[PDB]
Amino acid sequence: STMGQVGRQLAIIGDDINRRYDSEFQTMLQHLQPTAENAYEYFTKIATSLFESGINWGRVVALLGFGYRLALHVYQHGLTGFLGQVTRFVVDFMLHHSIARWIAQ
Amino acid sequence: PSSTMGQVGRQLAIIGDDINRRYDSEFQTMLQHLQPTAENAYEYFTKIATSLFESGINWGRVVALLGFGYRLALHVYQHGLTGFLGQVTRFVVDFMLHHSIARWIAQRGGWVAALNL
Repeated sequence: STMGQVGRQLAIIGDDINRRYDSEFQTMLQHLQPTAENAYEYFTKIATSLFESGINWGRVVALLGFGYRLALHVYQHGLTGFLGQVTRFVVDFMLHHSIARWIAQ
Repeated sequence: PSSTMGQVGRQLAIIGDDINRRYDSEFQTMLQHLQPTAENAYEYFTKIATSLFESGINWGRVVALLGFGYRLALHVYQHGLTGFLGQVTRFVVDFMLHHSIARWIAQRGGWVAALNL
């Protein structure tokens, strides 16, 4: 349609902005190393400094893009950690279960 | 510590200023080809947003829509403001030109006398 070309352009635009700065968010997160606790403190402290020097559309989208990469990094970080936390518990609890079973006899 | 946090805010400023200007030429062309207006504005954005997300949704497609909607809002804004400013100045100019003629007519002795002669 007359507006359909805009929808196709926004798709191309959106797909180019989607995965362009992936490498440059990668480096900022790997040089902070955050966690579910200290993720909130980090973003609020950066957003103040980023906007203390100026505010516009891109500085806002760059900040929200960082927070989305930060959120993905922090919560993927704990999902695999809880896998390592549950499987560790069953293995440790089991191992002590087999020992407690043979000592009582 | 605040060491990394000064640099990431300095990096986000460059990153943020790059996405302002990189796609900036690309939006102004789409607004040139819609030519939207106060009444048909929201309808355009709502119907484009549906079509844009009918084919897929992700982070980039969302910020691209909001970036377009903010530029769309400014474009209708900037145009309507100067349009109203242009109409205000036309009214005062018409009033003052009307007022000076009504004065000149009175200086010649009324409308029947000025126009009749």
